[PDB]
Amino acid sequence: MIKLCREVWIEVNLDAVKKNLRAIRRHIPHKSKIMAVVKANGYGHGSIEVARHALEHGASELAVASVEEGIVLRKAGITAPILVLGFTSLSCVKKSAAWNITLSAFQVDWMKEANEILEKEASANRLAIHINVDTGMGRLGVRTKEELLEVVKALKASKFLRWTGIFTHFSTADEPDTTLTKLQHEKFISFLSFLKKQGIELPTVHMCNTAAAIAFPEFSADMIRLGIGLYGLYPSAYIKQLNLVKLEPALSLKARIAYVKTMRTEPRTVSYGATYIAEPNEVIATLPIGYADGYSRALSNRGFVLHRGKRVPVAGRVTMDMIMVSLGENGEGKQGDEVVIYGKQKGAEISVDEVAEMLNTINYEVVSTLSRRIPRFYIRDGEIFK
Amino acid sequence: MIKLCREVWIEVNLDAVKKNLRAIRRHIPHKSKIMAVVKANGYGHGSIEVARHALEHGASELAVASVEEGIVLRKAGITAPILVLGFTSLSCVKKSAAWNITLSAFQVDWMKEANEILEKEASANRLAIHINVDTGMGRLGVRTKEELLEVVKALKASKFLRWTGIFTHFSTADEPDTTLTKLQHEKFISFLSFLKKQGIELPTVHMCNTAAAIAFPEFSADMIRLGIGLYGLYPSAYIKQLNLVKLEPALSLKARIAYVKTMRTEPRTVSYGATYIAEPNEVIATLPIGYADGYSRALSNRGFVLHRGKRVPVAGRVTMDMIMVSLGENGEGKQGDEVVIYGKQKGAEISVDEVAEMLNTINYEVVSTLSRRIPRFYIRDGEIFK
Ligand SMILES: *Cc1c(COP(=O)(O)O)cnc(C)c1O
Ligand SMILES: *Cc1c(COP(=O)(O)O)cnc(C)c1O
Ligand SMILES: [Cl-]
Ligand SMILES: [Cl-]
Ligand SMILES: [Mg+2]
Ligand SMILES: [Mg+2]
Ligand SMILES: [Mg+2]
Repeated sequence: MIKLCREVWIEVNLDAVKKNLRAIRRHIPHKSKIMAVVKANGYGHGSIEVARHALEHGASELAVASVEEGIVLRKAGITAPILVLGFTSLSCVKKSAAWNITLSAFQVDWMKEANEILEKEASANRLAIHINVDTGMGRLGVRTKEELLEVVKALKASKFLRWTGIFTHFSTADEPDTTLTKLQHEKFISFLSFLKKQGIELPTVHMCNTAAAIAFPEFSADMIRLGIGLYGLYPSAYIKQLNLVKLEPALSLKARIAYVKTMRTEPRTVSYGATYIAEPNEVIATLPIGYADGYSRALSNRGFVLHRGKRVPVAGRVTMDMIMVSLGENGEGKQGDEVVIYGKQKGAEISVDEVAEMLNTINYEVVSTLSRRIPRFYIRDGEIFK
Repeated sequence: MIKLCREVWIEVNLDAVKKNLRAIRRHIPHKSKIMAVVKANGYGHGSIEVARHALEHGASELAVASVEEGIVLRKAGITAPILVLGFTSLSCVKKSAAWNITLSAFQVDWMKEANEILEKEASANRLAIHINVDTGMGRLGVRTKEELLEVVKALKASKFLRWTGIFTHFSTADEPDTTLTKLQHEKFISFLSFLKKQGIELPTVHMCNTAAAIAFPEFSADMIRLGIGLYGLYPSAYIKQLNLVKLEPALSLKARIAYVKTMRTEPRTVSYGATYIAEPNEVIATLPIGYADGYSRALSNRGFVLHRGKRVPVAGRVTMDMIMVSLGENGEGKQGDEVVIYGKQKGAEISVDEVAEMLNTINYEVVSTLSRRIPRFYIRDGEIFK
């Protein structure tokens, strides 16, 4: 059984991750590759072990937010292609080439200056580059056909750079009204056919996120980018309710009860602000998780955890490192009992989606804000490690 | 200047931290020591460098959330007392004793069992213990004077344990109604008096947090626990309004613009959900911070950042790693320009307190949820380092 000083931990089930990959693989066209998106520390699941498992069970490339995230994976021994999705400063062009990291760019000047850096160097390898086409997300990427062609010509003329992909991003593919998504797809195809008409051969084309891979598998082209779905979470209720792919949540968040007491004596005030007053016979359990772990303070007097298969409420405010929950007047319970904060216990469940609804946010945020001070354990073939 | 691949960072001004410690030292009784509270990675500031600086400029001891947090500080070469404020499992008693980490406890059985473990392992070090008295926070601690007396006796009969402190925590010391705080104080003093009448000599007594230290310096006893104030942030508007001590905020959060564009062509939708539509001559700047950094998704179409001394609004939804802001029609801004996300720029300021207000939370949560993937730089004697 796990031995911790501070008894709060994450369990990431890699069997579930395998099934999720397999479910998406079985759904999109046979020829289409999967790029596993493991940015923000694997959406809080741990980038390294999730990347490793994915590359073994259906994924061939990885995506991250930064060169630094890519370097973490390289240091763990991962050799698969790694794409940086955001902007990389020219000060890191040399480093990205040394570490065989693929960068996103979309500007003539960036291609030319990056090529110039490498030229000046004893550079025995070309830096791989994907071009980002902005078809409506309005975040990064080139937005016109004429500028796309100039960027492609600059990249091709840059002998120390190598074009290995071209992509766009869907901003509303998880929504019931598909009008903007169809316009984005049409625009992306039109830019690509424009390049082909110039005599240009296209590298790897990718455009789908989890939502579009599920709702528009016909858009999978050479490769999709599997994010939220890898972790067994749906990009929106609408996509989940389409019932096209069965995903299993990989993450659970657990703790052990640190102390249990009956509130016999006065004051029966609980936690900061004394916003909660216990009954004389009420049992309060203290748990070693708080808002610095990523357990939102807005769950003060609102959240629930699972203990012995039942939902028990957060009592009073969430503090930085601890919460208190009521086991009721008696609330049978002992120091050391296991509680589930996110996940399943007996027949009961508090899903990350339910937590996100309560907080008016999305499951993406709930998992990707889990602090690195919570240790992560991994389940593979029904056994636990790491 | 700073060179990053992903151009987002934190600056922690240790000159301000020094000035904050000095203002509390000058306010509380000369004889009272200061325990600097550096759990949760130094309230997201970085525990090591804040602890080192505090100990050079007035603090005598440190507090953390867990043994693991205390061990990080020992490994940094720190020799000062380190108290674990929360519950430590008996599985870590051996380890805590070896690293000279002080644990809080408050139950007879825990004391007796911890002593037995250390006996059985022929521990070359005694374990330092503080006793937590729960006088109304309802989180951890012993709640009756009779119970307290049995805990003390058990600790004292435990030759492998060493009593070095006794404390309580105020749940409402930062509020205008002082009734609860005065009742806690009175109860604490009554419990301590009970022990003395038994002839017990008291170790180091501490009860004040930042709030009580400012509003009730006469309760400073042998030592206070300086947390939020160390970082130049007040525990509540009310305490700040008392105007008794001058604190300077130590943390700022900055980025450089990753890309700038005029939204000449359609569609002019920005970010997920297409919740924002730009004008044809409107300038949109993209920044490498997002909600997995701890920049709340609830700032979507609401937050502000500083660019060239002026507030510019978040446009559309916050994404996992990036945000977009509007520089307005024909607005001036270039890739590489520095933006301040939390802090000051030219005449302007977006304080952590103002962000916390926007989000209906408190400054403690805003700073302590800043992801460790943001690098921290430190300013000391006016110059940067890491
Ligand atoms: C984060 C991200 C993804 C993965 O998206 P999911 O919605 O999680 O599947 C794909 N593409 C881009 C450009 C991203 O930023
Ligand atoms: C975190 C903490 C402190 C520091 O409190 P501030 O409000 O930040 O000054 C003091 N005491 C205890 C018991 C704590 O957990
Ligand atoms: Cl993008
Ligand atoms: Cl407490
Ligand atoms: Mg973190
Ligand atoms: Mg004075
Ligand atoms: Mg948060």
